[PDB]
Amino acid sequence: LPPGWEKAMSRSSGRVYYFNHITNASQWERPSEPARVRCSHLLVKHSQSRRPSSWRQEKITRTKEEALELINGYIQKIKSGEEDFESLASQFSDCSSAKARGDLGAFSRGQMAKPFEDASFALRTGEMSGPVFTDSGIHIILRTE
Ligand SMILES: O=C(CCc1ccccc1)N[C@H](Cc1nc2ccccc2[nH]1)C(=O)O
Repeated sequence: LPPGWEKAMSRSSGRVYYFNHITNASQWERPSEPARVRCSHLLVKHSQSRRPSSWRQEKITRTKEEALELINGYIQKIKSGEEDFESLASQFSDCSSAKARGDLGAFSRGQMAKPFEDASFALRTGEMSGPVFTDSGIHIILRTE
C-alpha cells in the first residue's frame, strides 16, 4: 500500500476498508514522491486557532469540536456529489485562498505547516484528505497536480 495507508476492519459491516494516518482519508476501495505538489484547501478556524479571525468573521468563536463537525459535513457533501469542493471552499473557507476556490498554487517540502505539508505529499493527484489539523484550524486538502 502507498505511504500512510493501512488496511482495517470495519466495525459495522465486517468489511475491510483503508485509511491513511497522514491524510486522514478513508475509503472502501484499495488505494492507488514528487518534488512539488499543487493543492487547494478549505480551512475551518475555531476559537483555538492561531488567528481566530477571517474574511468571513471578524471574531471566530466556534469550538474546535464545532469546526470538526463543519468539516465532516463538507466532506460528506463533497463525497456524495451534493456540492463540489471548489464551491464549499469559495463560500466557507476561513482562508483568503477561498477567493481562488481554495487554490494555494504549487509548493515543495519545507514551505507549509508540517501536518498540511505531510498530508499534501501523501495524496496522489486527484485525491482529497480527511480533517487535517494545524495551528490555523482544521483543513480539507485537495491535491490538484
Ligand atoms: O496563511 C494564510 C494565507 C495563505 C495563502 C496562500 C495563498 C493564497 C492565499 C492565502 N492564511 C492563514 C490561514 C491558513 N493557514 C494555513 C496553513 C497551511 C496552508 C494554508 C493555510 N491557510 C490565516 O489567514 O490565518
